Amino acid sequence: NGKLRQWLIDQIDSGKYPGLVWENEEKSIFRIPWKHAGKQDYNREEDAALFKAWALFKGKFREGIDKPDPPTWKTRLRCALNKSNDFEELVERSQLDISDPYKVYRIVP
Amino acid sequence: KLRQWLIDQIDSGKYPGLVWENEEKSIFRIPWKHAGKQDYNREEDAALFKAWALFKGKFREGIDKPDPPTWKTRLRCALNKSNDFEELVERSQLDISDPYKVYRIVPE
DNA sequence: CAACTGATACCGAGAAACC
DNA sequence: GGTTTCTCGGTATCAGTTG
Repeated sequence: NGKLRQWLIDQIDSGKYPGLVWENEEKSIFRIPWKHAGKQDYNREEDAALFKAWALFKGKFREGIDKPDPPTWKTRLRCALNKSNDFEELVERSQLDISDPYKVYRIVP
Repeated sequence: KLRQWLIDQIDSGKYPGLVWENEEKSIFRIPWKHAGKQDYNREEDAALFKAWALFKGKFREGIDKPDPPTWKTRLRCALNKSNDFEELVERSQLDISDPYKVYRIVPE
């Protein structure tokens, strides 16, 4: 019934979203971009693409029918990451105060 | 069946918001509020979930710890899973203060 | 006031569980 | 064979903070 682990793994492996990059060869720690939507370094298309992808994969957002709202997509992906036991962030490696802000996550068996 | 239990609950008039929509006593409203933290009293009908927990013995008053959330869970699942109740989803009102959803009892 | 956030409440859909 | 309750994997809100 789980659909987040495989989806995220395929998303990183696709190499489609810049920033979504494996940090080791063992496929168990990965970086995920995390930029504020209000800042000037923010690009609506690139930085909000993964959250929108998760939103429309699970069928929450339907392009053309629903009014878009990237903040809620970000919150969906965030809450799914905190809640699911398959991912846990390494908060010491997650630098959220640089020109690029990212988050480091680690996968369990 | 919870059909007769809930019919008696609406008929009792004890629960605010638990009221029939018609004279035939077939369609009714049930309040549906989101709780706070320990704030389960904003829910106009938390006593209904308490009463369901007491009826099936899922909570012994003074012997078990109160858990309003799973009481509400139990009530909602038993409602939408029962063939005796159909939701009038085109009538339910979750977007308003004093929020409620409308159900219809079916004879069989 | 947008955007964001951890913690808690919530939800549907089976899978037991019970009568 | 027929009515509820238990699990699970996420989702949405509570009650705020950040910028």
